[PDB]
Amino acid sequence: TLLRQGIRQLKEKVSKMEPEEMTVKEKKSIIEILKARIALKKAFLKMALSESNDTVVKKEDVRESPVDTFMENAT
Amino acid sequence: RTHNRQMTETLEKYKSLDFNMEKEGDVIQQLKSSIKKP
Amino acid sequence: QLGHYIHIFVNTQPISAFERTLSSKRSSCEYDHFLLLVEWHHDGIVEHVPLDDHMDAQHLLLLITQ
Repeated sequence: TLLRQGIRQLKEKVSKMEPEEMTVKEKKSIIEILKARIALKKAFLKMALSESNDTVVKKEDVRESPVDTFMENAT
Repeated sequence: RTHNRQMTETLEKYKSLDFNMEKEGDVIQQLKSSIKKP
Repeated sequence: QLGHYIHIFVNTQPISAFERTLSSKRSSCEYDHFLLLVEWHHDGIVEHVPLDDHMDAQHLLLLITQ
């Protein structure tokens, strides 16, 4: 959510080789502070990631195969 | 009288060809009707 | 050698990876549960080496000495 594109919006905000960047980054870090708590909202972990999710989708891919078998026998 | 036609049709329904297995013929065909599918 | 020892135990380790991805079928939720611990001490490794019958009291000791 906000953690995603918030990085995208903070990312372009860097400007000038001069150390004025902090004046921008102070606006960033506060959001990041919120992110530190926004991340708390997302303190969950069901599935790991890939490839386990891919294994799930493939698991249905075999599990959807019978549907074109016995159901065909129904017809 | 109730059991009759009901048993017949239910054989003809999802079972359709209940003889389709043909005993041993229903062995590898169970893959041919399924594992062969792609 | 200035000792060294193995322990072996049954254990229970549920995992989510099957808990929801499976079931709803001929697929058990909880078993639950059973395993075969094989500790490999005085190494700090405590590695859980695979077991697969046939297995004997010897072969463990052999792999371990290896």
